[PDB]
Amino acid sequence: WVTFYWHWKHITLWRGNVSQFNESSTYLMGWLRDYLWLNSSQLINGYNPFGMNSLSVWAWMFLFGHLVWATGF
Amino acid sequence: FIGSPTNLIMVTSTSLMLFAGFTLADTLACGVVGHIIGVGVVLGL
Amino acid sequence: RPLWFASKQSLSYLDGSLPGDYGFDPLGLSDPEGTGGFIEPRWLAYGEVINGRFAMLGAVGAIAPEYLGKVGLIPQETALAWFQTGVIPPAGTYNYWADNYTLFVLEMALMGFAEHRRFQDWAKPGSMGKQYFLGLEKGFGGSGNPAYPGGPFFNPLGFGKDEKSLKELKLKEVKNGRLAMLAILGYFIQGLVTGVGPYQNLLDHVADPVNNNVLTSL
Amino acid sequence: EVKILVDRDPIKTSFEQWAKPGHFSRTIAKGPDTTTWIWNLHADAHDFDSHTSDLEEISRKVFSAHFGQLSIIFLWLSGMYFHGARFSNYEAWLNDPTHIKPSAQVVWPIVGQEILNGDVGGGFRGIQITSGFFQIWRASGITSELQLYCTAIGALVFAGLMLFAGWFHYHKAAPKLAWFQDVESMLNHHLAGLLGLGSLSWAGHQVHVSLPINQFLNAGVDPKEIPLPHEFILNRDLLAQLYPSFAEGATPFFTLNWSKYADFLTFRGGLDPLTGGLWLTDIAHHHLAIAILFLIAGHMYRTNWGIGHGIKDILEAHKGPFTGQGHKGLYEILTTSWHAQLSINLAMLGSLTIVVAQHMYSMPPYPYLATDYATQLSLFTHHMWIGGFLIVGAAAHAAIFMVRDYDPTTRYNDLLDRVLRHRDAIISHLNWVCIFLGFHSFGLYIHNDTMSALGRPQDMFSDTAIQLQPVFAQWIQNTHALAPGTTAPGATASTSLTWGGGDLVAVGGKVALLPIPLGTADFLVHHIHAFTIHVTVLILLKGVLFARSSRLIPDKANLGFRFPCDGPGRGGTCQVSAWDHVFLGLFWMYNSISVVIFHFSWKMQSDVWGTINDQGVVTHITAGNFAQSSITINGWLRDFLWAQASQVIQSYGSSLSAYGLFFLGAHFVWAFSLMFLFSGRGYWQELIESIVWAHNKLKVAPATQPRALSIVQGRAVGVTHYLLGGIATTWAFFLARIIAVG
Amino acid sequence: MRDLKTYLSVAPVVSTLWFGALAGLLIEINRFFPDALIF
Amino acid sequence: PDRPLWFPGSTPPPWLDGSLPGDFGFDPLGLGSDPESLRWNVQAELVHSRWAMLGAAGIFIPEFLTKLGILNTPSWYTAGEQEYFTDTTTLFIVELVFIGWAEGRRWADILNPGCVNTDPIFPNNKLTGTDVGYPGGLWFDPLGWGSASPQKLKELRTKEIKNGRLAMLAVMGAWFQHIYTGTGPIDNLFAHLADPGHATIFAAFT
Ligand code: CLA
Ligand code: CLA
Ligand code: CLA
Ligand SMILES: CC1=C(/C=C/C(C)=C/C=C/C(C)=C/C=C/C=C(C)/C=C/C=C(C)/C=C/C2=C(C)CCCC2(C)C)C(C)(C)CCC1
Ligand code: SF4
Repeated sequence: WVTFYWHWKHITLWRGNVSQFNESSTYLMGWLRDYLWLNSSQLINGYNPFGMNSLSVWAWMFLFGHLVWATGF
Repeated sequence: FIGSPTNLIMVTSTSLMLFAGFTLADTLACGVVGHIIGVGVVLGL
Repeated sequence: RPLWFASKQSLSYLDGSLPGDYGFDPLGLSDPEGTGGFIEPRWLAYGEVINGRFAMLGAVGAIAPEYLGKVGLIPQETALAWFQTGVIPPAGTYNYWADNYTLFVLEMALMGFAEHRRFQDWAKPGSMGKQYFLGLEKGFGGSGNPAYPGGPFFNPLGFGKDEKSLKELKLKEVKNGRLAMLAILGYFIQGLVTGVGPYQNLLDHVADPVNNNVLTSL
Repeated sequence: EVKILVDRDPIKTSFEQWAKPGHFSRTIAKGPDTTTWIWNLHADAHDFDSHTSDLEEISRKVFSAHFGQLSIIFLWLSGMYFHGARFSNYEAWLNDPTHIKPSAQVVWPIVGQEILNGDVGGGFRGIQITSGFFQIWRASGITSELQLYCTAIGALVFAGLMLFAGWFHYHKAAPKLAWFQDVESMLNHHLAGLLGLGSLSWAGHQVHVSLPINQFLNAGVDPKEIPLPHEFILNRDLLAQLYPSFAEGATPFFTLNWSKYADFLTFRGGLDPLTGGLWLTDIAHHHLAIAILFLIAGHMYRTNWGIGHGIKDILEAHKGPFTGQGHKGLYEILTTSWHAQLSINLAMLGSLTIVVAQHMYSMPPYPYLATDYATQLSLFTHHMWIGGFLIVGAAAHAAIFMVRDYDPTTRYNDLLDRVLRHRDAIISHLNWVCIFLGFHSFGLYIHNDTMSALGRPQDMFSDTAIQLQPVFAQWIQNTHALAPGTTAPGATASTSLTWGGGDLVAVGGKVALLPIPLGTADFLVHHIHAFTIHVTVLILLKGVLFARSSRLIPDKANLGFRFPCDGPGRGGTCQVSAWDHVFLGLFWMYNSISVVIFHFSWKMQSDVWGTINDQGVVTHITAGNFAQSSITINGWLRDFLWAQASQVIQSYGSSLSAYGLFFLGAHFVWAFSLMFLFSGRGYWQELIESIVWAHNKLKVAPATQPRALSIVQGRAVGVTHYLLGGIATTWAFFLARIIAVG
Repeated sequence: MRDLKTYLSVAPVVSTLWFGALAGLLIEINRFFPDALIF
Repeated sequence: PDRPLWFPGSTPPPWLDGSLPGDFGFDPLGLGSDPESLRWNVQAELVHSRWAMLGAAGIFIPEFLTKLGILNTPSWYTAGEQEYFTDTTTLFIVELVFIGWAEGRRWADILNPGCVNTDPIFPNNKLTGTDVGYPGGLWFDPLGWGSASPQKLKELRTKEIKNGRLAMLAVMGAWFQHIYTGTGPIDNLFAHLADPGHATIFAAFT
């Protein structure tokens, strides 16, 4: 929660629209859609059926984390 | 209707089935089976 | 006694004690083993008697207007088929003194008393004589036999005074009842296949037996 | 001598037992000392075996219980028809099925929930339904709300009758054990009377009511202007105008001139081009034939007359060199144990619901169903879930038989014994095949992800690299497509458009069905399915086969069916009970069904569904990305989940907002289960000790001592909230997605 | 009858009736005094 | 112990001896099986009976005179929705305090037979009622007909309770009839007398 908070508030700061955070953080659909769902666009596109870029590492690591987590389950 | 291929096939089927080879259940059974074989043959031809 | 489609099971409990006993029960409905609810020998006997009496009334009632109308003793407006009287409105209606549903309420109103009391003689034979009822409870005392109450109301002509006559009349009653029940069933299916009255079916059969037949009319 | 056997007034009807909670159990009836009591009261409520040893009383209880269930279902149907009549847009929908969304629920205007009443069309505001009742009602020939009302009244009456039947057959006239045990008669009556007369009489409604009214609707005539159903029975002239066969009445039937009836009894196959559903003539013929089959099938078993087979004879006749005595002894088992029966019937009914899902997607039986994507997706997913659950239940009750009813000293069977004597081989082999399957299915996905990430798409398993073609399935497709010409001459078209060859059926600009291509991606997902199913089977079967004993716990049977463990000894023996195997098997069933419904959703949205332009240009909902995207986990993560969750996550402020709320709520419940699944009751008990102290300090400590949930209940609550959460999540996702982009 | 009353006084029934009454109350209040954010 | 029953041939419930006015052994749901419940239900049936008799007279007597040239009072069904010298709510408040007082003292009487027989202002005046549901005194029994032999009391109270049942059914009938037909009860009576064959309930529902 604390790192989510810090990161979202700061990303909205650096992007130049703190109103994004100010309006969307008041409800959990806002955190899910405007923080999590949005900021993964480039991440999940590290590699795709068309090609790959320098973010493929982080996509692969993203999935790696999901997998390890579930094995934990 | 009497004398038609379907009629002959049916009556002969029921007859042959009833002949084999006795209670009411037996006559009902043999009758139904004779009718089934009869319809099968008739439509099969 | 003569038997009619009997079996070991059937003959084990059917001993010619009931009128019309030909040992016919190929399914064993009257088997005294494991009885309850409405599957019980006594109740099934009573039920046969009632369905039989009512079917005796109905087998005549369904054919009389059609006959008397085909003769001329009654007007043609009331010479309707049994299904055209308003019993089945999309098949025919007739305008009586009252509405069909109103007449139905009246019917259920009278039949309600006549039947509820009759049942109360089955559940408690001694009743229907103790409770006041315009002094009619005296003739509604029953007789120990639910199906055959008798008395001044139901048997004013003093029939069945002796045993050999009573059992004979019971036998005749049961036979006539069964014939009438098959007659009603016949009315239903014949009417359902021909589209005309049963007496018209009879006339058409008498006229041309070979051509007017079940094998012909589909 | 098969006959009606009944005891008169076995149990007096009184509210006395209502005022005594837990009356059925001598332990629970005494009252609560701790809170645990409460939970127990509900856990053992329907465990009639733990109530009595008498098979008869149990049988009666289950019979009346069934009557209660049927009553509930009739009340449910009553509700659906009534809501279809009073709170719906059904008539409007009849007027324009292709551009009106089916709705039969409206909400009251408080706290803003009024927004849920959306624009479904027909000048109506409400919740869009995805149950598919409208297409059923149209198929049945219903045109007015009045008929729906009448059907509702009928269903309510039937609910009353079923309830009364329950009370009657428990309290007044309760059948004897011999009656329930008449399995030859029960089978005969259920084959001939239930299914046979059922589909026969239904074929009656179809031929006399469905066919004509639907012919009119398809012709285009206004529903109100269409003749009432009874008229087609009264006036045969109308049917004769529609189908001239009726001019000859039932004569061609008895004279065996059945060819004359080819007007309304056809064998075309495929789908009706102006409705996207199977031909109703084909359906009527289908039900007629089925009726005949079941009717003759119901005359197989011997009852009160010489003719007929004996079940025990057929069973005792089948015995080989490998199996010894064979199926001898099984009749006695299956005529004295409810749990064995429940196992078999659950397995088969579940499997049936699954085949129903598949067959209903690939052969749309209702008019204007195939183009109602929401309804199709919903039906498939729903019936798939029901199926999986029923199957897991089959495992549960198989194991329950194995613990409570199995007795080789009185009711021995050779097959079961031989199974038990090599259970180690069975389970070890299943284990191996599961590891192999897992590697050679999921490992392909990870392989692809890695190659794709490393910039080596030419090293992937795909249609454009290392190909893994479903040759066998493709061959079956081709064979089934060429069948109408060769091995099924009387058939005009194929049984389904989905086969490898054929045209394309579209309705109202939407694609109803088309040939479904199978490539490497499909090979992959199918092997995933095989894998997950095999694992689920591994868990459950291991659970039932070692329910009685193992090398670890030689006397496990004495511990019962449901128990937490046998202590931390032997290294630790948690989850050794068959119940715990049902518990794990549930998670794996969830897994399998989840990936199955994802498979269906993506495949349908990608290669089948979509709009069709003039001249034949088809634009799919996700533009055929499946073949290239579903070959990596990242593809599912991004192109399926991430991409399609859009509709659910931005559904706020609209009529679909309830799906967003349920999305979040389901995620929450799912996470909430993890607290129960990951923890243990010792911690909770000590915490409860402290809290209890706090309550004592203020003189508010309850007499019923607050207790932490049992280990088993912790597991049950865990898996229940896990399933509810996950499934409801996919529910909201699916519905919002398909309703918005459909 | 006393037994039926005892049953009606059991925990789940009591809870259904109590929370039913409460639900009704809160609903009607929120219908008459809607959109309340203050007081 | 020996009395005519609602259902001839049936055994009356144990709690219905026949010592109660209007006892015909009718309680198929056993709503009066408990003594206190039976007693409270007796009082409730009393007040229901009397209010419904007053009501039945109050809607049938004026409506019958309204049909003639005697009166011109509006329909009983719409007599409430009209305006009076003051708002209906004020009338309702006064009704609540007055009837609240009366019903208060009567409630105290039901829960404690003796405590409410004396006048709080003037202790000279008292009520001579022996059993509850029958207050007596000068106010409620000025003709002294309330105190007599147990036979006459049985008979009179039986008449009271029966006319009460008939009245309850009559008022309910009036309500439902005005809901269905949309006219007065007398209009319905005359319509039915004119044509009992068709002018019934099925003259609108079918
Ligand atoms: C209507 C009058 C009536 C009365 C007074 C009784 C009284 C009795 N019944 Mg009987 N019975 C009746 C009607 C009645 N029954 C009906 C209509 C049926 C068919 C269902 C039965 C079938 C039946 C069986 C099989 C058994 C009894 C038993 C009993 C005895 C104990 C049951 C008990 O106390 O738990 C009272 C139970 C409840 C108060 C719960 C009701 C559960 C409902 C019906 C299930 C549906 C709820 C549904 C899921 C809603 C959930 C919504 C949501 C919250 C999820 C008691 C003497 C038991 C017995 O005799 O044991 C020796 C027994 O085994 N009855
Ligand atoms: C064919 C239908 C069927 C029937 C008649 C039975 C009957 C039985 N089962 Mg079986 N079973 C079935 C299918 C069936 N089962 C299925 C489909 C599964 C897979 C899930 C199982 C898995 C299973 C297990 C693991 C166990 C049983 C047990 C039992 C016995 C006790 C049941 C009981 O008293 O619980 C009382 C009923 C409840 C407590 C109902 C609550 C269940 C959850 C909480 C409801 C789920 C929430 C709902 C979906 C939505 C909630 C909305 C809202 C309220 C929040 C009883 C003989 C138990 C036994 O001991 O057998 C001897 C047992 O341990 N069953
Ligand atoms: C998503 C996390 C996850 C993973 C990876 C697994 C994996 C497995 N579970 Mg499952 N399980 C899980 C979640 C998971 N589970 C959860 C949440 C539960 C609670 C319900 C369970 C409860 C459960 C039960 C009841 C059972 C299993 C079983 C299994 C095994 C099935 C056989 C198989 O397919 O092996 C193949 C292995 C895989 C598919 C994993 C990935 C393999 C990778 C890609 C290979 C990597 C190559 C190489 C090794 C890399 C080394 C690098 C290193 C040297 C640096 C498999 C190891 C079953 C079993 O043991 O049957 C044999 C079994 O009965 N699990
Ligand atoms: C010897 C003698 C005689 C004779 C006898 C006879 C000749 C008998 C016969 C009998 C018979 C001759 C019987 C028959 C029967 C039949 C039946 C009973 C049938 C049935 C059928 C069915 C059931 C059908 C079914 C079906 C359908 C409906 C459709 C689909 C297909 C099928 C086919 C499946 C006399 C008596 C004179 C005298 C003594 C001596
Ligand atoms: S279940 Fe809890 S108690 Fe039983 S063994 Fe595993 S840990 Fe120890």
